[PDB]
Amino acid sequence: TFANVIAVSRGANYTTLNKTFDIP
Amino acid sequence: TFANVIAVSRGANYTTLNKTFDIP
Ligand SMILES: *[C@@H]1O[C@H](CO)[C@@H](O)[C@H](O)[C@H]1NC(C)=O
Ligand SMILES: *[C@@H]1O[C@H](CO)[C@@H](O)[C@H](O)[C@H]1NC(C)=O
Repeated sequence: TFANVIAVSRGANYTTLNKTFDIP
Repeated sequence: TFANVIAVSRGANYTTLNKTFDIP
């Protein structure tokens, strides 16, 4: 959800979805 | 002031002003 995750830059080895987030 | 607070998402039970912040 929004206000459950934080919007950041990348880091060491994040996991790619090859999608877009459902969070509006 | 700007650079005195942090712009975030919500959290558990923040306080509503029903106004807008004076911070430009
Ligand atoms: C995501 O897309 C990239 C680019 O095509 C691909 O190399 C990678 O394997 C994909 N990863 C997953 C988990 O689908
Ligand atoms: C803020 O506005 C909401 C929506 O009208 C209202 O339910 C709430 O009581 C108000 N809170 C304060 C502190 O004015």
